[PDB]
Amino acid sequence: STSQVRQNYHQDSEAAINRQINLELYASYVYLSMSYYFDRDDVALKNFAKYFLHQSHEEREHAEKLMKLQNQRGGRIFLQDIQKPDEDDWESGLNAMEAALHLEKNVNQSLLELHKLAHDKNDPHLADFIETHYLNEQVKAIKELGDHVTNLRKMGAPESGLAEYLFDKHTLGD
Amino acid sequence: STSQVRQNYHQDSEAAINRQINLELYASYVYLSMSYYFDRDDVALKNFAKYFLHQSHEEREHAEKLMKLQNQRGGRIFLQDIQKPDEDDWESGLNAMEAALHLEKNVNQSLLELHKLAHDKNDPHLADFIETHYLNEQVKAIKELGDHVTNLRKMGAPESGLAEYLFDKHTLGD
Amino acid sequence: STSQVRQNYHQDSEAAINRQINLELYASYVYLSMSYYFDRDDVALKNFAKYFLHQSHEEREHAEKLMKLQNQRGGRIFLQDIQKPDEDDWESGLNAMEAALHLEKNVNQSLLELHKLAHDKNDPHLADFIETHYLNEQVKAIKELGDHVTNLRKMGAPESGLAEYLFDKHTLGD
Amino acid sequence: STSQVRQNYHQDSEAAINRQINLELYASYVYLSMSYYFDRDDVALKNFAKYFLHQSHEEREHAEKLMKLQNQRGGRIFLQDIQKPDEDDWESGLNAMEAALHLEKNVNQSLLELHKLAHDKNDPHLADFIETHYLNEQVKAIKELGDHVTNLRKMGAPESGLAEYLFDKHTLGD
Amino acid sequence: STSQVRQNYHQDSEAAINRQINLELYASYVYLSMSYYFDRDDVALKNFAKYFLHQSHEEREHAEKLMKLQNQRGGRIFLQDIQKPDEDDWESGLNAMEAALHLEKNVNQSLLELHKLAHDKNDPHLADFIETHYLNEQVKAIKELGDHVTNLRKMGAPESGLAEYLFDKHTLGD
Amino acid sequence: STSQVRQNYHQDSEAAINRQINLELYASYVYLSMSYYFDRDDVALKNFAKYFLHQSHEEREHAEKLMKLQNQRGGRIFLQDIQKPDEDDWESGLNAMEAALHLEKNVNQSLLELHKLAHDKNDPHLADFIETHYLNEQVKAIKELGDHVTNLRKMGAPESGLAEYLFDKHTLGD
Ligand SMILES: O=C(NO)c1cccc(C(=O)NO)c1
Ligand code: NA
Ligand code: NI
Ligand code: NI
Ligand code: NI
Ligand code: NI
Ligand code: NI
Ligand code: NI
Ligand code: NI
Ligand code: NI
Ligand code: NI
Ligand code: NI
Ligand code: NI
Repeated sequence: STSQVRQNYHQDSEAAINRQINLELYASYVYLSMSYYFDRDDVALKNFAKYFLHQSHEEREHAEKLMKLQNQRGGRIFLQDIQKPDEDDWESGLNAMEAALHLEKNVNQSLLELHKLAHDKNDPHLADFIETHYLNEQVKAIKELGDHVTNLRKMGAPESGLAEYLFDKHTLGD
Repeated sequence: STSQVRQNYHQDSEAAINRQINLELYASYVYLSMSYYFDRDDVALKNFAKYFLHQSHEEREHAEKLMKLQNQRGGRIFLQDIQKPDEDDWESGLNAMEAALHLEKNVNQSLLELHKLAHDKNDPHLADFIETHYLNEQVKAIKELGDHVTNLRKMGAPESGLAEYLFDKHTLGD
Repeated sequence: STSQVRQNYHQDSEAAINRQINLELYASYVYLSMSYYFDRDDVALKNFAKYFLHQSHEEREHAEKLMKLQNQRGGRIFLQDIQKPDEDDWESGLNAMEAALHLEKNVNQSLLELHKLAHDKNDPHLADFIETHYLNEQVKAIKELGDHVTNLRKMGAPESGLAEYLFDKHTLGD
Repeated sequence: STSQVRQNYHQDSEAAINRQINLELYASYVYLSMSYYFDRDDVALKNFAKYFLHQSHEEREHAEKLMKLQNQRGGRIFLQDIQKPDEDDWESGLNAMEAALHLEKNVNQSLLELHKLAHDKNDPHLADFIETHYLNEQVKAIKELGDHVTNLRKMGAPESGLAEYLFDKHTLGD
Repeated sequence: STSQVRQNYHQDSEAAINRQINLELYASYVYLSMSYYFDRDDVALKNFAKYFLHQSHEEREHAEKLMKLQNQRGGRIFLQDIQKPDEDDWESGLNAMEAALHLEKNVNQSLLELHKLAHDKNDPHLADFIETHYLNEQVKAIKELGDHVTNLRKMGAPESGLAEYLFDKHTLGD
Repeated sequence: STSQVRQNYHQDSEAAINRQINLELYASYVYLSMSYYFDRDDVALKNFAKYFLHQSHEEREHAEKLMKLQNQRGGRIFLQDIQKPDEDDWESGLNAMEAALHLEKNVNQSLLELHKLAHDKNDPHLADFIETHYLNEQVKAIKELGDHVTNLRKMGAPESGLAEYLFDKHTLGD
């Protein structure tokens, strides 16, 4: 039955929100995984570790914000298993940043579709929500991961252990 | 003829804005009536009274900024009578909360139609204005009014005079 | 059913307070209309606009204190339509000052009749309420508007656009 | 191979830790779900929502500290799917508290087994890690949940909606 | 080649940002020119000069944020000559204000066309970027220049040198 | 005809100043281009980017000071097109530094000629202006650009991607 607050909220929108929530939780799990990889005693890049833990916590916020949205519009929250990440070993700082970059473009793609749907269903409140809270966040995150990938490459990563050490100190360590 | 500032601002949009101003002033008036209803010596719920007086002054502000937008775009303000509310006696705390929820959804619907007009006339400025200053304010009012209605019901209102009293104290009073 | 608080409160008085409520709300509306007339890109006198918006919120307070009075004596508030103002275009700073003067003398005339009624019904609390919160406010307001009208006339308004500009800057702007 | 730091760390412990990590993430997920149940417009108990959201974030911390422990001892983290919680709809404040109480005792169960493993493998660093950061935390949580359940039942929950409202305000609302 | 960050960014959009970049710099150049026209000893209106120098620096910021956008989305900046302004002598305060109004309406028109392109290529990030940072800024700037034009005209500009002097003091000089 | 302030100010000097204004605007433009080159996701050297953006805003100040000197002496400002820079793509940190040095030596050459023109025309006011505000600024910039080029070379640039990264961090990052 229909929530007392529901208005102009398409059940397709509601289902897409539930999928986005699962995708943000998944992204935060991937970042959690990347963070404790660089915490390993045989990798030991503390700033990669805390860079990725920070992203892990932001993705958890992203998801909670979609959960609040769902309830605000009178949709109903249906959670699904959070799939484990594709890797347990992320190989290098470089490779981790690249996998993060790919992850973010896939999150961005699902959000752009969410936005298209909201536009298509004449749900301007939801479109504006995706614009305000998610779209520029992806663009900034993707632009930053590219910069990082670019620098690690020009420095000689992953072959230069020096390059990853120094990028950990001078870029990811403030 | 036309204002020196007018640009990409359709006369249909100008008319809808004059319509929305009136509806916002109307909403203010309803909330004013509600507020002083709970100020009656035979109703005597100060925090209900305070809550709707606050929404009354908010709606007045909603109206004033639509008047500002009107002049900004070079449209022209035509005011209309402000219609008296549907009731002089709002019956109870629960009933007033329910009428308020109904009122906001009707205002929300008016705003969503205004937004699709702005997008049909390819007026991205007007569309963003509505997104930015109205759409999420309506979603929040509607979700809050929903929450209040739910709690007042679960508590035993409107039959239970104890329920409305305790809601007035513990939810609407800080 | 007579209110448990009602005492020495005549229904003529009760009815006349409801009329005065409506009249203050009307005065508020007129002032609102004048304010955004001067916000127009082709009128553009910011301190005229500010001045009348201030008067508008004052009149709203005037109306709210009368609704409070009604409930304090155990009368019952009945709201009526709020008529739109007489003009959509107010022509000039001078002309709006003069309509304000005339509006304020009309509200004063109604308040003097309200007070006459309270005294004829031996209602000294009501007469003192009107004396304390309304009569000198009107006299001050009428005196200020006449001062403003007088200076605008001597400066050459409304034919001198220079005059209305300089008045807006030096008298209505701090 | 074998990590340069590994010392007295049995592969059964390492694998028991990996399973605990998953169980803490699971517990986090359950609490997240409970939290936004109470945020629904038709449930609308915001301090229940606040309380479970805070437990959710605490369990994510339990999980991260185990991931740290694993790396400290030279184990290797292997994450698994995080299973979706057993309900989408938690029925009431009282039922949520009872479910949470059941969840915490099960987590307590797995930790005391984790701990008896550590004593048996003569891993005293691991046993005190469990003693110090988990065992008393679980006892406090189980006791607090017991107290809440006890109080909700005496107040008349889950049938008395008044009871859950007042418990939300006077216990969970600080 | 395609940038590693590019996603949902159409080459027409990329091309149109490059044009908008050039147009803002052009606008900044026009304002620079207007500003030092009022610095001339035979014009000598220092608040006119400060007013246009300020808009000049704002327009340069408009251009720089567009260059930032281009790189954020993976586009490539291509700069073009900056055309000199249409006049070397701007004639009067009023005439400069009117040229500024027409300039800002042209930049607005190009910005609306940029936004419609973003909408048509389903590029919600770019459209939101234009909504957020440019469209209301244009509307405010157009509205203000219109106000200034109106006040200069009512005061007797540009024949009244007294008028432009008094307007420079009381409106543009804080 | 002649400005009422003009004195000992040769028409050739007035024209040379108009030329120098353009060249300063040109220098500004080159540095702006360089700046956002290093802001590209595939270049990604923020301190290079910030460094040239700073020089860009300084050149703009250099230009405006000359526009002010022009009016101070009763000459008349004539703006010309600002020519786009010679490159859209500046290749590397070392190459941009070398271009910048070349640009500055060319600007210095223009200024030294402007100075000798001033001394040939017996304009001690113009000659001291160039001395006081440009000549040593040019020498300091040329010396500093020289120092940067030397270090990037000794470090292994532009081959070494590590070189430019470490320089960006330790020299241009304070
Ligand atoms: O310490 C123990 N319980 O407290 C314990 C448990 C299992 C085995 C052994 C053992 O091998 N003793 O020799 C000891
Ligand atoms: Na928007
Ligand atoms: Ni995200
Ligand atoms: Ni409203
Ligand atoms: Ni209480
Ligand atoms: Ni009044
Ligand atoms: Ni008498
Ligand atoms: Ni735990
Ligand atoms: Ni033992
Ligand atoms: Ni601009
Ligand atoms: Ni569309
Ligand atoms: Ni220079
Ligand atoms: Ni270093």
